[PDB]
Amino acid sequence: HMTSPFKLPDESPSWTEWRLHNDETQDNPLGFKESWGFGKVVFKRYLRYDRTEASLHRVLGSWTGDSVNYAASRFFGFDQIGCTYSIRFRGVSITVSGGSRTLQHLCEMAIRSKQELLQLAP
Amino acid sequence: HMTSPFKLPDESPSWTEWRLHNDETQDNPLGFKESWGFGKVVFKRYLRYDRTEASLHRVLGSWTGDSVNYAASRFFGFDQIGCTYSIRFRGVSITVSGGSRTLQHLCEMAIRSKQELLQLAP
RNA sequence: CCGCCGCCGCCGCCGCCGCG
RNA sequence: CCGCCGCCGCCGCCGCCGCG
Repeated sequence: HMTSPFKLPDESPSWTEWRLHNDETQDNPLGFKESWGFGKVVFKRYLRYDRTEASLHRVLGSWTGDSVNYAASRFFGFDQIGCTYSIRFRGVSITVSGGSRTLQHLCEMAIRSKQELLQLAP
Repeated sequence: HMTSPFKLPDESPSWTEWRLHNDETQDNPLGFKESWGFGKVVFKRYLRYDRTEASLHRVLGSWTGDSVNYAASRFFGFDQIGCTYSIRFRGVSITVSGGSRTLQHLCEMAIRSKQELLQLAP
């Protein structure tokens, strides 16, 4: 059991939920997808998000610089490894990537990117 | 001559400039690299940037939503095409990508990303 | 970390596929 | 646009290469 960078569990919808949602509403998805990759290993989350302030606060807590550092440092060696954060919401994907020496900075840009994309004007 | 999305010309350093700069100083590069891709076509810029407010203002002008739309629309067909903005500065790369229907939104996230990365704390 | 070359592994986008 | 499958083309990151 690899140690995840995430602090909240996955919330991917079932096929039937997604169909039901589709019938009743995408610029109004159930939520967004995000991932963190360290070398060859990728951890992924689908998280529900409804464009409210409470919901934004909840999903911004899915990972921290500390949680990312803990998970990522399991994979660090003599060489630097590639680290990548990606997020997709409403047709737009943002990826923030670089080497493990730069991880703190990557996390700073990743969290700013997530915040901006989740708040992008309707 | 394809029409560029950029409003400022490329400023890539020569091999000798870069060596000279290296001898006299990277978290202090000569500048940053950015690119816009529409389907198979990629336009690139190296731009000098010295972490001042005047310099930030100058390089934020290298493209606009209008200039991107003009260049990109040359390539639009019945299907949507993939559009991608990338920027690299001080070891961190950000890419903002999606389909041509979402281009306006891509440009909004791209310009916010560029601003944040170019201002990321020393 | 200026440009280019190819080689490795991973990732993202677009379009398509055919399953659940 | 939930998950998965492969197919297309482009892109980004890490490491390596060998030129300028």
